[PDB]
Amino acid sequence: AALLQCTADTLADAVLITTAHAWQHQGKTLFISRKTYRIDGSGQMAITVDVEVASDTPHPARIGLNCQLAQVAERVNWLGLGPQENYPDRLTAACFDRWDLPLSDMYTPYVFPSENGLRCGTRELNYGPHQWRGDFQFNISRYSQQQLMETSHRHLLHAEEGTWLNIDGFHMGIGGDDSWSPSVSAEFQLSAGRYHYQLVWCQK
Amino acid sequence: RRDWENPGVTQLNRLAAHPPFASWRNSEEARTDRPSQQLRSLNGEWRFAWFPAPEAVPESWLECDLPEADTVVVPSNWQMHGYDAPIYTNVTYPITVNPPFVPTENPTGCYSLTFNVDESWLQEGQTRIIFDGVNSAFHLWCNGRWVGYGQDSRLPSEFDLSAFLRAGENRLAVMVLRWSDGSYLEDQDMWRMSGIFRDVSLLHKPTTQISDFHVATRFNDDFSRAVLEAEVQMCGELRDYLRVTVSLWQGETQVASGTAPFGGEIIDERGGYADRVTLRLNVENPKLWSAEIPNLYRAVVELHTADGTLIEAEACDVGFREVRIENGLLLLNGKPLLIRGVNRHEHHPLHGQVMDEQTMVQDILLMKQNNFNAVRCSHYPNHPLWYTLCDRYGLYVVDEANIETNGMVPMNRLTDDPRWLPAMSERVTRMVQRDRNHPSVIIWSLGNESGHGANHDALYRWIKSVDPSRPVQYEGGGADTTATDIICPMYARVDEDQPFPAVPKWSIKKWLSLPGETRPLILCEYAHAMGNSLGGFAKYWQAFRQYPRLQGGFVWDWVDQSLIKYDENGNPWSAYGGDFGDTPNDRQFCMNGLVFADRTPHPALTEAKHQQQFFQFRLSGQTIEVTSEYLFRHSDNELLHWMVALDGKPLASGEVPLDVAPQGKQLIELPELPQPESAGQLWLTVRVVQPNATAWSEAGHISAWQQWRLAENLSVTLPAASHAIPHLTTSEMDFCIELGNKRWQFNRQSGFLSQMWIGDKKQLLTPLRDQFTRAPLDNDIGVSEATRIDPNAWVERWKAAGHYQAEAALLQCTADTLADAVLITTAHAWQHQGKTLFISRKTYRIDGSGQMAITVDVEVASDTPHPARIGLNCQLAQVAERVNWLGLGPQENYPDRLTAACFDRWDLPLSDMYTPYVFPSENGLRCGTRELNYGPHQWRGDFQFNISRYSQQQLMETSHRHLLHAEEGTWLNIDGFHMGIGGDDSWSPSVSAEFQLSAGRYHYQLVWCQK
Ligand SMILES: CC(C)S[C@@H]1O[C@H](CO)[C@H](O)[C@H](O)[C@H]1O
Ligand SMILES: CC(C)S[C@@H]1O[C@H](CO)[C@H](O)[C@H](O)[C@H]1O
Ligand SMILES: [Mg+2]
Ligand SMILES: [Mg+2]
Ligand SMILES: [Mg+2]
Ligand code: NA
Ligand code: NA
Ligand code: NA
Ligand code: NA
Ligand code: NA
Ligand code: NA
Repeated sequence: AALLQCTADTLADAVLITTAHAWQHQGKTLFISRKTYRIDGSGQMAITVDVEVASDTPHPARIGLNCQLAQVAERVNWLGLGPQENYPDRLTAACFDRWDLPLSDMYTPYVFPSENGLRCGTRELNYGPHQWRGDFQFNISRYSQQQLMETSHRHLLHAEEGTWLNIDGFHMGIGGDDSWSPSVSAEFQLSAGRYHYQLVWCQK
Repeated sequence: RRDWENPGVTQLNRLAAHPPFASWRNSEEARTDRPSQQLRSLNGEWRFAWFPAPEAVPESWLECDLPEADTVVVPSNWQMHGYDAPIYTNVTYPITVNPPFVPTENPTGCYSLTFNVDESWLQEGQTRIIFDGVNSAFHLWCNGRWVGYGQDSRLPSEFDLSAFLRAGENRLAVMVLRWSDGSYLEDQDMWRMSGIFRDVSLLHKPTTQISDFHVATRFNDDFSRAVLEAEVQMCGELRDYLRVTVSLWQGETQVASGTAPFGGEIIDERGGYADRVTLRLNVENPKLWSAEIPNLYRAVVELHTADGTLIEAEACDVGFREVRIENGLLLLNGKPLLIRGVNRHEHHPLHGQVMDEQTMVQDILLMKQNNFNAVRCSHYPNHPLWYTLCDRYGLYVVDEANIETNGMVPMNRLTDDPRWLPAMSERVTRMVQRDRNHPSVIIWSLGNESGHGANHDALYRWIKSVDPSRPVQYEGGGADTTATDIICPMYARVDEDQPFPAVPKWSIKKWLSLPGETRPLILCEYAHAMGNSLGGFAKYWQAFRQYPRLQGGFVWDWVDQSLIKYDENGNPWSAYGGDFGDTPNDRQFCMNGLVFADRTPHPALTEAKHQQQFFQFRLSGQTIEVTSEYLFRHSDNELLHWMVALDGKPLASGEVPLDVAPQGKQLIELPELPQPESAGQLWLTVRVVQPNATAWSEAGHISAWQQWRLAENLSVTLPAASHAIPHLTTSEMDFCIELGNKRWQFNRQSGFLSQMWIGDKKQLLTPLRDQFTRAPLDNDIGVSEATRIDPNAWVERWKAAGHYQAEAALLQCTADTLADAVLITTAHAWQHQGKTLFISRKTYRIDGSGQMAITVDVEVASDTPHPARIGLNCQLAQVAERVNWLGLGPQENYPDRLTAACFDRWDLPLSDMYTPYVFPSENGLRCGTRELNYGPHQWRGDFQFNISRYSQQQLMETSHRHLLHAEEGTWLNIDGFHMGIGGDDSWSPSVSAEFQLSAGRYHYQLVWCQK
């Protein structure tokens, strides 16, 4: 990320932080992310994200945010598609309802490790003291995308401190018509160019 | 007798049908197709009188001109002369259904003519008169004596007047009935008119004459050899001395000829035809006819004596082509066709159903220029000249019998009834007898919308037996009956099934593979172009290209059937059903064309041209792959032009000669490119241009195009620090923002931007407000009507849900001053009867730069019908001359109808941003727009827009374009999203799901900045 702008403003009943970032590679701008974080008197933080993706870069795997939480809670509760892992082109079996599972169940132990455990069409997610609201897809677990990507076998995965949360506005299909040539269908590729999403983060 | 109320009598004393004759008495004239002194036109001024019923016609009329008659032009439709009203009804018959009777009040046209006949014509030979088209039935008298009667409004009726004429002056009397039992088989969806509407002529033939002739052409496997066979029949006295000679010419060169006395081969135990003979000519490497290269030869048939004295000659254009269905595919000269067709009715806004050469030529040229290669004579045999033009300019034709009994219950009531077979049979047989020698006719059709009856099966088999050279098709009864060689549905969808009982309309892709099915599929009608339509057109093309057995289709239809009427100011205006007092009527359903009545294009036309292109393209790095869809010709009148532009700014362009074989490819390597000196999206646009003029196109004609996005450079450079900061003034009723000479006012009671100033000049006539509806298109209304609502129609869903009546309730309106800007926040709910339909949350950020940034986030209740659009609208105080945008264009384009439009910088007069559909509706949208300029205003973002002098309200309350009146200022509709327009049909919801606004949550943002 290359910071482009970072400002803070005081509102009648809130504080407004505006940011803008660029991700580049060898001088090419791949993505631009513009956000606002509005913190009001109720303790709620409303994050608005507007992203641009260069039309000529390969459509990205996802459009979201991530962070490592200090908290390690026992359960995961959400209002969205479940209870099992589901992806945009693999979610017809999942039902929209209130789901509550132990944390470990939010991780799928594929022998060869990868991105996993996403849940789509979620409107509310609760973990420990935290609560996220909006319309997003998410995964939660003790393994970072970095570790998963670097470990060839599930038995060698190690829980990291805390919990990794990947909350996405958009996520690419997983495909599978075959596993030797690109199989994700156009309609599940993130090729819109401009994407918008919003999340509210709060406590309890 | 009341012959017009008896389907057992369709003519009295009428001569047999045959192919076009001219009775030349000079071979060279026949060869060159020059006018024949033996074929005279009687078109021109005639005498005419109108009566309410046949019983009111005075007998004196038979021998003497009625003083009260008028002199009028013939051919003509009398309704077009104001004698009575033309009637527009679609399915329901214009008369009480009570076959075979017609109303007692039956408008009767009494036509007459006094003309001269040369003595030479009567000293020898036979003089007949020919009525190419009389609607719907008539009796004929000559010199006061009764001659005969005829039915079938769309085929010539011929009568021998040899015994009735005298040298010098003679008087014809023709009593034309508007309604007859033939009207039961004439229920096509078009204006119901009457009169002597096709040519009238006199033909002189010798007593001993060529009475008929049939030309057939067969070939070897690869079409490098052919055999032309001509069967010729004679009437008159057989003499051993008679001979027939058939010669074939290519240009001025005679390539083959054969001569024989009459006397055909043995046919059965009783012998053969002594009055016939068939000549067979070999043709090596014939030049084949196709719509791509309509090569023609001339066959001349001479009847003469052995000593060589000519008796008479006939002749026709011959096109060497084979039509056959094999292994499921319709082949032409052994290659599979891809029909880029259109249905075309014979319609003229001024002249009604009378057709003229100039109009026909204009139609053919526009069709070809727009990539059509075929036409269906919906739904009757056409004026004879039509076939000659299609043979010479090159179009595949479906010739269709004049049989349509749509308004019967059930549809096949008459067609399954044997008492109706005879009337039906002549409508089929007489067509074939007349048109079987035209190369352009490649398929025969049994008629239209008359269910499926046993009569159809009989006639299907008759044609197969008499003319094996052309497939036979018929859609009635489910489009795949035993009476069709082609699955030829009307309005079947690409992917969606419509499982109607008894006559389902399956998805075309699914239809081909039904168990046991093997035929090709070509839609007889699809993409109903009524008003703002052709949404989903590209969907059909993609499928036709991917499935071999999907061989295309015929769009419905070519031209709007509107008629001219004149206002109080004598200003002509376009009229539709009901405008002539006709009732019941089908209102705007008579207007479904790609072009307006005067042949001006509707926007859908370009979508069709683009989808029907004959060259396909692919882009790989710097290589462009061009593939030809021509089956027979090389691209020998084509060059490729390419242009690279950065956000509309030209950067580079070139041309490359195209040399592609039919169905071949060519790879063109593009030049290394300079770099764009700045941020933006680079786009590549290519076009195929024909440098040379052709018989149907001008030099420089653009036949195909395509664009792609190349590199894009995202803008990351921060603008410049503005040195001014806007100021907010708060009052009880408003929030006002001032930035030097500019001001913006937000009303606190409404929650909207109510006024804007540049100096002291107010910019708005109406506040900027959200808009979620549109003035309904014809496809949104479908067959719904006030007196009979169709609750499933989109318009009725929206109406019932209150979308049109919804009122905005303000939820919130606040003002915040930022460091360098003022921030207005609002929220509104649109409710109806207690239900919240939509919620709009917005922010307006105004900074030192004078730009107003608007963000919009809308929630739409999942249970309310998906809205027509999600946008804003306002009435601007300014009226400017031009409209300039960076987006899709230049013509009107919608989400499901935008493939033809290209992304570039466009600039047009404001009036061209309005599409004048006869029945007004939302129109003129342009999509994928990043910048819009109008007067001192500039809007940037990624939206769809329309701009004009008419509000959506006016458009929806005005039923005829001529009654529209420019409002003050300019109405601007800017949409973050807009629903598709549909058009698979105009009677049931046809907007595909992917083009419906069903996301639930929508986000868009715009920046408005001015001078
Ligand atoms: C309105 C439908 C019930 S019938 C529909 O009407 C159309 C109107 O242009 C065309 O005439 C079609 O051929 C006919 O099938
Ligand atoms: C004579 C050519 C047009 S086709 C010619 O017809 C022959 C029968 O006459 C045979 O069928 C040959 O195989 C065929 O090539
Ligand atoms: Mg009759
Ligand atoms: Mg009909
Ligand atoms: Mg395109
Ligand atoms: Na891995
Ligand atoms: Na095909
Ligand atoms: Na009506
Ligand atoms: Na119609
Ligand atoms: Na060329
Ligand atoms: Na209207």
